[PDB]
Amino acid sequence: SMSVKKPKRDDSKDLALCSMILTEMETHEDAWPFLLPVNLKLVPGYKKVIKKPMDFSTIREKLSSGQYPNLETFALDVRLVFDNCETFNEDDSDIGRAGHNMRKYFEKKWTDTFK
Repeated sequence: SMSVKKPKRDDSKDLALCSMILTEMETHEDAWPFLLPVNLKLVPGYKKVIKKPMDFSTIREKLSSGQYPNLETFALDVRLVFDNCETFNEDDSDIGRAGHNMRKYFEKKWTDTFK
């Protein structure tokens, strides 16, 4: 509250550390469905159904241009990528499996780096 603060957690390295994680996700072999924005002219249903499209290249551009105010807003956009994937893709498909694998990979790196 006013003039009552918990001790200052060091956040000076968060930007660098989120960038490293994002690099690791970009280079994973199962990243291919997520590297670029879904082409809304060429994929029927996507535009109407997925209210907030997100992909790794869009996260990279936001990160590089100071559009994440803190590490939680970064994790929210990564998780949105995988939540979108589950909304549009069956679990038993290559893309559906890719999303599960990438979410797992991310959540471990997130915990190991920050928690």
